[PDB]
This record gives sequence, C-alpha cells and structure tokens, in this order.
Amino acid sequence: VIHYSSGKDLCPVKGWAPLSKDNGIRIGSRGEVFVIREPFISCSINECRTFFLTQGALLNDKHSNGTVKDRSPFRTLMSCPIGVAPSPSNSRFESVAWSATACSDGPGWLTIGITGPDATAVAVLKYNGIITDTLKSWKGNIMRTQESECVCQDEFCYTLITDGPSDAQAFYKILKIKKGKIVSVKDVDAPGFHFEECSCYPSGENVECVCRDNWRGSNRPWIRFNSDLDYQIGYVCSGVFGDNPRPMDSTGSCNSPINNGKGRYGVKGFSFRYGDGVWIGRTKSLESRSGFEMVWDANGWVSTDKDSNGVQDIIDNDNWSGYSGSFSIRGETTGRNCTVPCFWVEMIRGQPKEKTIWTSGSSIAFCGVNSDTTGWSWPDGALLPFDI
Amino acid sequence: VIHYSSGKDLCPVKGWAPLSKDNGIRIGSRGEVFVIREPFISCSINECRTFFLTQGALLNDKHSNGTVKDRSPFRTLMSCPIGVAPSPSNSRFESVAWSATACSDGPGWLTIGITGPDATAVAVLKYNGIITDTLKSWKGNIMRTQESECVCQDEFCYTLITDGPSDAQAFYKILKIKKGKIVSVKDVDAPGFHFEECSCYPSGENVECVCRDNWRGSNRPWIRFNSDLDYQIGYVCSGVFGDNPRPMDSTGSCNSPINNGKGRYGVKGFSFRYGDGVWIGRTKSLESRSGFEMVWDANGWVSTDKDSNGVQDIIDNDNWSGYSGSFSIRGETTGRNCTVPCFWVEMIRGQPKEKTIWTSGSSIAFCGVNSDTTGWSWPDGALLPFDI
Amino acid sequence: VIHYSSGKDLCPVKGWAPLSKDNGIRIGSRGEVFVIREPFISCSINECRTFFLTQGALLNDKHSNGTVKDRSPFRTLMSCPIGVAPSPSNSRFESVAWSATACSDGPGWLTIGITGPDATAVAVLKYNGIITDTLKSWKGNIMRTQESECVCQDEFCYTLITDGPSDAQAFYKILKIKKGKIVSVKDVDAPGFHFEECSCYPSGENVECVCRDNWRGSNRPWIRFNSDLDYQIGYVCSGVFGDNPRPMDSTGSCNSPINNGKGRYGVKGFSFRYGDGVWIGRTKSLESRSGFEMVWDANGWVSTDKDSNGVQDIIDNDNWSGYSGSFSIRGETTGRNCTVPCFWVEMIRGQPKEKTIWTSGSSIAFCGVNSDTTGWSWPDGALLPFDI
Amino acid sequence: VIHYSSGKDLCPVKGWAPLSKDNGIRIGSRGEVFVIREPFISCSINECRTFFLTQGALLNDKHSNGTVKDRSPFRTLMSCPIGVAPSPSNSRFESVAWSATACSDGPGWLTIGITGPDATAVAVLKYNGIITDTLKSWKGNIMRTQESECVCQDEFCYTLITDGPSDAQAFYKILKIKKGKIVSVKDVDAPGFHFEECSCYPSGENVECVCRDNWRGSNRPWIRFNSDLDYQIGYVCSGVFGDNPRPMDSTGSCNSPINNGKGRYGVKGFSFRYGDGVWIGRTKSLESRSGFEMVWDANGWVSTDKDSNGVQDIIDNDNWSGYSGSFSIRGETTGRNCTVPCFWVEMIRGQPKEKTIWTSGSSIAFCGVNSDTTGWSWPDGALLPFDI
Ligand SMILES: CC(=O)N[C@H]1[C@H]([C@H](O)[C@H](O)CO)OC(C(=O)O)=C[C@@H]1O
Ligand SMILES: CC(=O)N[C@H]1[C@H]([C@H](O)[C@H](O)CO)OC(C(=O)O)=C[C@@H]1O
Ligand SMILES: CC(=O)N[C@H]1[C@H]([C@H](O)[C@H](O)CO)OC(C(=O)O)=C[C@@H]1O
Ligand SMILES: CC(=O)N[C@H]1[C@H]([C@H](O)[C@H](O)CO)OC(C(=O)O)=C[C@@H]1O
Repeated sequence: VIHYSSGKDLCPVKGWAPLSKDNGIRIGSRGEVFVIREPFISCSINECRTFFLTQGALLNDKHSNGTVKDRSPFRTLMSCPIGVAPSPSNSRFESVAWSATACSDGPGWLTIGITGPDATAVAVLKYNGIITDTLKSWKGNIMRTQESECVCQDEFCYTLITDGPSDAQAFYKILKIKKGKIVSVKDVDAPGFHFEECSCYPSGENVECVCRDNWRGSNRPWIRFNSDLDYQIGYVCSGVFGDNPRPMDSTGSCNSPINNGKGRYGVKGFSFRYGDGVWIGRTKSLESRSGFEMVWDANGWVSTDKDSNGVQDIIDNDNWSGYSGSFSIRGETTGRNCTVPCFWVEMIRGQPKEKTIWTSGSSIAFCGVNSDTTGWSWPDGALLPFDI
Repeated sequence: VIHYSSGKDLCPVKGWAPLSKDNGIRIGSRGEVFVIREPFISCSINECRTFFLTQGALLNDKHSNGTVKDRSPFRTLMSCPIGVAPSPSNSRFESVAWSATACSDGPGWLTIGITGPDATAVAVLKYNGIITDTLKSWKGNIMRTQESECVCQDEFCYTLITDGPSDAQAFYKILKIKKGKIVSVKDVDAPGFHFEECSCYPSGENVECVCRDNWRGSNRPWIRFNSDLDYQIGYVCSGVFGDNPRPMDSTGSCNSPINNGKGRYGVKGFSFRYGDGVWIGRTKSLESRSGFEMVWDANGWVSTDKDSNGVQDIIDNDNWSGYSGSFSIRGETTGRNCTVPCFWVEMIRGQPKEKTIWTSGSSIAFCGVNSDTTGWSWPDGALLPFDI
Repeated sequence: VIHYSSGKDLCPVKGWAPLSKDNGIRIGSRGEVFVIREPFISCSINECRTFFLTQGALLNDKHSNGTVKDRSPFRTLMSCPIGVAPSPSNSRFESVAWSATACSDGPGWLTIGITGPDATAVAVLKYNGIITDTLKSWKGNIMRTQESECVCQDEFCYTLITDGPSDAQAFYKILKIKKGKIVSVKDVDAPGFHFEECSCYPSGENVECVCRDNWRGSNRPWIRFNSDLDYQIGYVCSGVFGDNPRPMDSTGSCNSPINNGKGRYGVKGFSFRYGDGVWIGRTKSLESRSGFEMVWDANGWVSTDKDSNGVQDIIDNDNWSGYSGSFSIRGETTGRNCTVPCFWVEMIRGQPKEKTIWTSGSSIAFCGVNSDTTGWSWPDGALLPFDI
Repeated sequence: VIHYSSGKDLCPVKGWAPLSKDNGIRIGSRGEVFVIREPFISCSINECRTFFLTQGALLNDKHSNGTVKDRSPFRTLMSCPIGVAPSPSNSRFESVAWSATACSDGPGWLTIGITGPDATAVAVLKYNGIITDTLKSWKGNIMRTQESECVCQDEFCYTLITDGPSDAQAFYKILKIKKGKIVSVKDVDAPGFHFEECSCYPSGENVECVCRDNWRGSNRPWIRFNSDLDYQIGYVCSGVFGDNPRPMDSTGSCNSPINNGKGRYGVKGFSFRYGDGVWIGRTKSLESRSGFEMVWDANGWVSTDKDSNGVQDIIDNDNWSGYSGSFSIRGETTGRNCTVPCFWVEMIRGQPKEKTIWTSGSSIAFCGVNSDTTGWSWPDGALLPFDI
C-alpha cells in the first residue's frame, strides 16, 4: 500500500541470525527441482522471494549436462518464496535472461533480465511482470548486471550494469528506474576499477554497493551514489580481503586494486559499512570457493589494518560455498526505524570442482539481529555425485 | 475492476523484446509436464496466462504415444501463468476441447472449447468457468476456431470459427459474445478464401485478424470487422510471404491466394498492420516449420513489393518452430495510451518430423517495446528422443 | 457474500454440454496422482470443486494394492478444482472418511465424512474445515451417506444417511444442518425401500433426490422433502430403468422395486424431474458398469412407459463407467433465474473387472444448457494395466 | 482481524472426533514427500497448519539415510495445511531449526526455530516470517523447546525452553513474547523436575502445560503460569501413567517423578485438565511407542487412583505411534464461548525400530466434540521397508 521510503540507517548488527536454508540440491536428489545458479534474495513489504537463473532444466537429468556454463537462450530468471526448493511447482516465472537483478519499491517488483548473444545482449526492464523498458549492450561485450538485488527508494530504483572485458578495463553505468521506466543514467568514470556483480543496499538518501574486481583486485571496489547519481568510489580500506581468490591478509588499500598475483580473478561478495567499521562476508579458502564467514574490522572502512574484531563462522572450509549476496529488509515491513541488513550464501555443487556432469547451487540466508548469535556451518548437504 | 475499452492503436514497435520462454519440453525430460500443442498466450488486467490443448497425458509416458494427432475426447484446454512449465501442478482446467480460443474483457476470462466428433463438433462458451452458451457445427466438418486468443472491447468479445473442408472452400462465422452469451453472429462471404486459426488483435473500434489459407494460399488472408460485424477482407499485399509452406518471395497479391504449388498447405501465423506497413512473423524454412523471424516491409500492407525493411531473428532455421500466435496487452494494464502487440512462438517437437512416439511443443513470447532489441534464437532445447 | 436462496426451478435442459474431463488415471500413468474412487462435484458461488475418497495412496504404487475395497482408516475425503488431476499437490484435505457428502450454502462448504469401524461408524460434520457436529451409527451396520453432493437452501443444508444391511431392509434419516450444526432430523418410514447413495438437487422449497435400491430394485427410489422434512417417496415411474444391473426395459412401477432377478444389486445414479418428464442418466450394459447415456421419457416421471424421447450418448458401451452423480449450479453464480442441473460420471478402472492390483476412477461432467449438443464418448482413456 | 483473547475454559469433551489423517509416509512410497519427524498442529483464526522439522530430504531417497538422528544444519521447520502430505510443493518454509514451536495470537504466526551446535544453540524468534528476536543457550546443553504448539493470549504468546542434560537435572525458562519480541522471561525453580517438550493450552488467564520427564518420571510434570509468569508446578496426580516407557499403573504422585525403573526415559505427551478430572493421551505398549489411547480418570488431576473412567482407542498396539501433541482451537474461530481442545498423534516409522535406513513419521488429529464418538485405529499404514 505504501512506497519504500529513503533516509534510513543500517540497524545495529551484533550477530547474524539464520533466516533460511533451502536444501535445494538435496531435495533434487530425487525431487523435481530446477538446476540453478546465481541465486539471491529480495524482499518487498509482505513477501520475501528467492530469485535465480534457471539452467532451463531439472537436477538428475540428462538436460543438466553442462550446467557449468553461464549464459544460454535457456537461462531464465525465476522467483519463489524463501526456504523452499526452487521447483517447477512453486517457481514463478520472471524473465528470459542469464544475468539479472530485481528489487521492489515496496508494493511492486522490478525485474531486469539481460538475455541475448554475447556480442549484443539486452537488458529487459519488467515491472510487476510487464515489460516497461529495455537497454542494449553499449560496448558489445556481455552487458551484465548485479546478479543480486537492487535498491529502491521513494518510487525510484537503482542498479548497476557492467559491459567490457573480464580481462581488464570494462565500463559501468548507474541506472535510475521508476515503475520500470529508465528515467536517467550516468556513465561511471572509474579508471582502473573492475566493477561487476554488485551487492547493494540503501543507507540514507544514498545507495552503497560493494562489488568485485575480476581484473586485478583481491579486495572489493565500492560505489555510493545520489538520487541524482553523483557518485563516489574506491575500494574497501580494510586488510581483511573479501574477494576470492585472495592473498593472505596484508595491509590493504582504499582506492586501488590489491593484485598480489591472486587479484586476477574473483567471486561475488558483499559488505555493510557501519561508519568507520564494516561487516565483511568472505570465503575461508583463498584459492577455491569453500567455507564462509562474516568478519568485523571496526576500523575497517577507513583503516588499512588487517586486524579484525570478531568472527562468526557460517560454513567450515570443509564444504563448498559460492556467490555471496546482500539484500535488505526495510522498516516499512519491520515496525522498526532502521533497515535490517541480511545476506544469503550460495553453495555451488558440481563442476568445475566436483566429478559431475552438472553444476547448480543451494542457499542459506541470515539477518541482522542486535541480539545473541552462534556460528556453525549450514552447507548444502548433497551427497555427490548423483544418479548422474 | 474496469472493462477493456475500445479505440486504441497498436503502439509504436521498433523491436521485439523477449517476454518469456518456458522450456516446457526440456523440463518434461524428467519432470511432470503435460504433453501439449496448440498453445497461445492471453492477458487480462492482472494476470497473463498461457493456454493449451492438452493431449491428456504427460511427456515421457506410454500415454504420450501418438500425441501427433489433433482431436480426441482426451484433448482438454487448460491455462497457467506465463513462463512456467504447463504441469498438472500449476495447470488450471479450462474446457473439454481439441481446438479453442479464450480471451478476457478485462476482469474476466472467456473460454471457447470445441469438442466432440469430427462429423458434429460443438463449441462450448464458458465465462470465468461457467458454461454460458454453445454452438454446434453447421456444415458438419470439424467446426474449429482460432487456436489463439480472441479480442474483447467494451464488454463485448469477438472470435472466428471455420467449418468446412481443409481441401478447398470452407465456411466462416464472426461471433460477438458478451459475458459468454453469444449476442449475434455473421456468416462471412469470402469466396475463394480459406480462413482458419486466426491471430487477432484490436485496433480502434475495429478488430484486425491475419489467419492462414490451408487451401491454396502461400500468403495470409485477413479480416477486419465492426462492433456490428460489418467486415472487410482480402490478403496481405506484401510479397514477404507468411504462410508455410511458401515459395520464394515473389510479387504478392492483396485479395487472392498465391498458390505457387506450395500454397496448398499452411501453418498458423500472425501479422500486425501499422498503417501502410506491417510486422510479419514467419518461419525460415519454406518446406518445414523451422526457425522464425519477424519481418518489416513498411510498404507491406498496401504494396506487393518483396522488398522488406529489416529482420530480427528469433530462431535460426537449425531448430524447430511451429504455431505462431499474436495476443495483445491493453492500456488498462499498461499505464500507456496504446495497446502493446506481442507474440508467442510454438516450437513443436517429436513427430511427424523427429524419430519419437510423441509430439508436443514448447513456447516463447516477445512484446512490442519501442526501444532497442537484439535477435538470436531461443529454441525449445530438448535433447531428443526421450526415454521414449 | 450472499447465501444460496430457495424457490428455484431446474432450468430448461435440451442437451448436456461437457463441463470438464480430468484424465485423472491417465496422468497417473507416470504422474503423482491419488488413487481414488467415489468422486463427485459440488459448487459454491465462486469455486466448483471435485471431492473424492482417497485410498490414501498414489497410482502405480505398491500401496495401491487392493484399492478395490471401500472403507479403511486410510480412506480420506479431499477436494480440488474441477478438471485437474487429483494430486497431493492440488488436493486439499477435507475429512477422515470412507463415505461422505459435502455441499455449500453459498459462501461456505459443509463436509460430512463418515469414518470408523463397520460395526459403529461416525459421521463428522465439519463446516469450512471446523468440526461442528457428529452423528454415530444407530443401527450398527455401516452408517453411510450420499457419496455425492448435498443441497443447501436459506442457510440450511440437507442430506441423507442410510444404516442397515445391503441384503434387504435398511434405515434412513434426513438431516437438516445449518453452519455444520445438526438442527433436526427425521427417520424416514420407507417399508420396502433400499435407499442409499442419493443424488440430490433443490427444486423450489423442496429437495428432490433420486437414489439406488441395492436390495431388490432395478429402478430408482426417490424422496422429496420440506424445510421441516415432511417427505414423500416412491420410485421413478418410467420404464427406462436406471439402476445397474437392470433387466431389459419393461413396464415400470412408481412405488415398488422392480426386481426381475437383476434388481438384487445396483450402482449410484441420478435423475432430474422436469414436471411429468425426467432426464435419466444410465449405463449401457445391463450386467456391468460400462458406457453411459442421458435418456429423456417426457412422460417419464408419471408414466410407466418404456418409450423414451431421445438419447445423447456419453460413453459408448465399449469403455468403462461407474458412479454417476448430480450436483447443481445455483442462480447466485449464474446471473440467471433458475438452477442449472449438471452431472458427473465416474469411470472406474482396475478391479474387480480389469487384470490389475489396483482400482481407482476418472471423471467427466456436463451441464444443462438449453442450446445445441452432440453426443460421443469421453472415457477415462487409460492404457491398462500399469507398471502394476 | 481480531486478536485471540483470554479467559476461556476448555469446552466439554465427551469424545474425540477425527479431524485429519495425512498418510504422509504412505504417499511417500512413490510420491515427492519430505522426510519428517517432530510434527504438530497449530491453528490461527482462518487456517490450521501442520508444522514439522524436515530432515532436509525426501522419503525413498539416499539422502534419507540416517534420518533417525535429531539435529543437523539441515533440519528445517516448515508448515502446510492440515491433512496434506508435507511435500516440497505445499510445504511453506518457516525457520532453520532441529527443535521449535510456533503459535498464533490470532491473525499472525509466531515461529521459534532453535538451530546451531549442541554446545551453544540459538532460538530464533520470527513473527509472520520476519526475524524479531533471538535467545542463545544459557546452560550450553542443547537449548530446546516444546516441539509442539505454544499459546497466545491478548497480543501475548507463551512457551517453554529447556536447557540442561537429558541425564538428570536441567533448567527451564518461561517466555512471554509479543509480536515476536521477547518481552520478559522467568527461570523456573523446579528442583527434581525434568521438563521438556511441553504440550500446552490456554485455560482462563492461565496457561496449562503437561510435559515429559526424561530423567526419572513415568508420569508427567505440569506447569500453569500467569500473564506475569507466576507459576505453579507438580506432576499429574493420576495413576494412569502417561509417559513411556512407564510401569504398570500403580498409585501415582502429584509432585514427584514416579521412577519404577522405567521412568528413566520418556516420550512427548499431553493431557487436558477438566477440574478434578483430566483427559490423558497415552501409548498402549509400556516399553515401546506403539498404539495410542485417550483415557479419562475423572478424579485424575487430584487423585492418585489408577481407576480410570473410560477409554477410546486411537491406534491398536499392533501399529507404531510416537509423539503426541495438543494444540487448541479458540472461540474466535468457533462461534462458541469456550476453547476446543484437540490433539495430534505422530506415528513414527523406520528406525530405531524397523529395518530401514530412514526414520520419519506420519500423523492424525482429533478434536473435542461433546457429541458421540467411536474408537478404532488410524495408523500410518506404510508397507515397509521401502525401495530403501
Ligand atoms: C554474465 C556472466 O557470464 N556472468 C558470469 C560471471 C562473469 O563471467 C565474470 O564476473 C566476469 O565478467 O562469472 C561467473 C563465474 O563465477 O564463473 C558466473 C556468471 O554467470
Ligand atoms: C481442429 C484441428 O484438427 N485443427 C488442426 C489443424 C487443421 O487440421 C488444419 O488447419 C486444417 O483445417 O492442423 C493442425 C496441424 O498443424 O497439423 C493441427 C490442428 O489441431
Ligand atoms: C460405505 C460403503 O462401503 N459404500 C460402498 C457401497 C455399498 O457397499 C453398497 O451401496 C451397499 O450398501 O458399494 C460400493 C460399490 O459400488 O461396490 C462402493 C461404496 O464404497
Ligand atoms: C533437541 C532434541 O535433540 N530433541 C530430541 C529429544 C531429546 O533428546 C530428549 O527429550 C532429551 O532431552 O528426543 C527425541 C527422541 O524422542 O528420541 C527426539 C528430539 O529431536
């Protein structure tokens, strides 16, 4: 009934409480579940949904052969309430795409599915199901967006789309949609920044996004912008390196990509800035995508220290992990006066790691809570391989 | 809450954006999906549904043996939201029939399922589930309707039903239903016109329908009628032949069926008239039903030229295609002031082409959008045959 | 929002139009469908549902072994919208029982599931899910009710429950429930009447029910009662014998059971009285339950003639049939001023007839319609046996 | 629309009527059903749901190997309407936990899922899906709650959480939540009381809970508390011993745990106090968890007699049983002026008893009803083992 308003700070967060695990892949052992990847959560006022880029096939099937590759005319974005296995039975259709992002402005959903050829892909802006606008690749190299939730404030929604090479320098645009209508955009001038798959969240008029450098950064690049899109960038000061792969935590930088041989690649991640401090979600292995923890250098957003301030384990480094996102839960839903930060973790299974013919993922998600919390490990839990 | 009103022109269309693909058949590889064929989309104010003539069985089953033939006491029309696999779980029942058409007048659905013996079939008019009227075959040779969406304007809905031989001359009626009540009908006087499986859409008081000549036309027959049903017919002037099979594009006619040896048969198709121009959806092969593109002779509706004005590829001619429809999205849904034309393509799989014991189809759908667009190929994607 | 009112005559009925077929069993070939039997339809103002007595198992399963017998602590009554396969996915729970009846008073559903031991069974009155009342067997021999829809008028609902031997004389009660509360009941004094599994329908203050004599009647016993329950009985005058088994149509009686060797048994059936005439639904075989047609002696309700007045075939006698019911569609739903009579036919498959380890059923349903109609045969369509 | 109010007595109960059986496990024979355990019902004003602690896998699957053990990062609490098989298709997600309790305050649901390591588990308070509060283990030994429904009165909800050894003395807290916000708590001082898995219900300002002594009680411990939490404890006076295992009914105590060699263990149970009398639900075997009946010593709550006053059989001791719960149905739903007591019985299948690699459970539930009733046996009904 009412729109998500602006001007609200990320509530106090002492520990992450488990919101929901979905055993997607475990149920797919013998159930009718979609082969997935690239999942992420997003809430509106009443319903919180899990979105995902379907490989257009179900687990334990001959059509799941090769689900290791991203992009195909088959890849389709779809939603489902949190915690439930994403099956053709509860899965609602959202868009045709192999990369995308969706958010809500409160009472309605915005869906940005980017499908089409590598050479000249197209974003398709849908609002509550209806196509409302489009955007075509401008640099001609895999236009691609967040692969996570976008943020909306006062009728207006924001996101970020990259387009360039994975190799080195690419190009970045900030959109400002309103009812699915692209009402403006700015070309970000970030020399030496590889920006892509951003994990955003609103923070008082502003919109803060921590993303990934898949060019030469072992730390994360960030970007905070206006209602008009006047930006501000750099990387996360902290030495508790978030990317992956990443080197042993050294002294970090706050404006350049810390290479250290490992920077060269990366994986989607998030982070919440709390003043001078910042909560950092990161994998435990430094070479592979396994395990997952939520750090806490309180000097983190401004200091290059490597000294952290406390860790809550989420997945021991004995199990697999993957894409880490970061949606938010507004104060229109919560009787509260501050936005609640929450995050979900994708546990990838199958290739290129495990000896299977398929590659999909599971998921879990925790929230803010300024109460008590315990750590652990809530992995996928699939006994692999399958009836392959 | 409000009725679909009349007097609205097909919005400006620069390129077709992908609305939704459903991997129906791919999910049926191991999922619980209905063996289908004859699908088509249709929207109302809130929900857009996909309708289809079920073979009364599920894919990869012994009861899917022979799904190649149309018509049976088993064939049943059913709906489901767009993009989702049409399974016994999300599929809603609509009518008993092996041919039909359904539309909305805005707040409610109209369903016309025609079932019964070849010799004396019956149409059954249901409105929001309730039987409201009926119509029996009058010429005694497979009464059959659109096999696509019908159009409604100002409480009143319109459709077209054929009844005659596939061989040559058949007979055609224009209905005018209101709340499922057949409030009038006209016998179309079209000497030398094989009219059937019409793809309609509203265009300002009027109702334009491009159909198929399965008698001796390699081009498409059309028909525009009133609120009172005073019609106007002929074929599409353009030389960019729409039927299939069809001969190489020669100089076309605008009132007679261009035979050229191939005319003899055909397949359902659509087309949107934009003044002197017209958007033409057609298969790439000329002998088989494979591939699919959306043409654009701007002189097309009035000129017999074969010179076209631009092509957006939808399915390379390397994959299968099939029935091509053409629903519309009114301006009551879209805040806009003009109806948005959209179309769906059926990709048929199995017989009579492929070495299987079954025959079903998948689907995709794109919309207007006066923005940018890219072409490609979004085929079914089923690795055939099956566990047959 | 409004209650089903009384005082309305069964609309004019020229022919039966097909409302819905569900290929229950055909989809169960490989789908997740419930092993059923004893189905029947029932509508309320918005939704029409199909109810059924589940064998507490799914088709093609080892737990479907013996589904030939009625009654078990497993048998559970459940609903689902018309036309859809009754699967654990769309099937809504209704009650624990191996015999029952449910109806609506317009805005709410009444459910009467009778479960428990043969010796001392209990009816359980639930209204919109909540238990509201109960009734225990009074004669101690399988208390059992309609096994079809009951009728409600002006806040009040009515049904019929038998209790006695199948062998000969049993006992019958007429209930009068209101919001699931049994507000009165009468003991029917029908010497020489075997009354059970009644197919009812409202007809102007009154409630007419045609049932079955499984004692010594080859024709059907009827019963019309008041708002206070003052009854009137006898059998259907007509010579077009409805029971099954039944002898060749001879001259019938209107108050006694016509034995003729075959009377001894029977199967549920229905019939609609239209003044002096009456529509009769009956099987084609006289020894088995196969085929199904809808007769029409217009002198039928009062005359003992065997001369009929027209037949619409529903299922050739080459396929199986079974329980035949008879719900109604009120005028609160239909803008009309008269109730619309409709009926559903159960096609039983498996034992004791076919060489299977299971026994379930499918269904179809047609309605009034004072328009044109065609006959045919819309059988189950299952290729048996199964993966048994 | 309106909150569940307080001050209402458990309506008169002559016999238990069957509300719903779900053949969970039987449908899982070949259906897509969740491997479950720890189920229990809970109603709100409109919908009654069944909740359960999923083993994060489906029956007849390799991932159901070991479902015999409680607790795992996979165990997740989920709901579904009563009577339906708890499958990934109708099962709604509720929380991440291997122990929990949920209730309604009328218009909304409260969910308390306790997940995490044995050493330091955490309760997570969610209200209508949103995390609203948390509580961490305080004694560091499997914090665990009711494993059944909690009670809410006048905006406020109540429950009970244990934390200590199964061996002997543990510790107990009474919570008082309001909109998921823990607004107070009391540490129960029960020397010599093993309190856990309480079966509660409201009874006029007060909240009565009968639980289980898994330390040295063969009878059940109880606890009645205020709006402020001023408690009162002891055990059930009656000699008709409720725990299990339990010794032959001797003369009972009303404040201490009756050991008798068997007390040492136990299984969840319930009981409703009706003045000086009390309805007792208990297993028939004394060593195993098989069969189930509902006793009635009318002198029971105050007298140590072993003389009972009537038994209604629920499951002969030839079949398996398990956890027995006890939710309630308020008078806001029932037009009535008194709360209706109802109970559900879990029939466990598989290990440690049966020769299977899995362990799950089915369920049934009956209600108050001051009418007639019959006894019987409505067991799971699964033919074991499975395709194991
Ligand atoms: C649009 C697209 O292909 N995104 C892909 C992304 C991308 O290649 C990289 O960020 C360089 O731009 O990488 C990965 C990956 O984790 O292997 C999966 C994504 O689907
Ligand atoms: C009612 C009916 O049978 N329609 C059929 C239609 C028809 O035969 C033809 O248009 C000549 O009238 O052809 C085809 C077809 O593409 O093979 C499938 C349809 O189901
Ligand atoms: C309650 C019950 O068992 N009803 C059964 C009914 C009954 O035995 C008969 O009407 C004599 O009373 O017969 C049949 C039947 O068609 O074989 C199935 C029913 O389930
Ligand atoms: C949190 C937890 O593990 N609860 C378990 C409970 C518990 O161990 C016992 O009550 C001693 O505290 O016992 C049992 C059981 O019937 O075998 C299953 C429960 O899941």
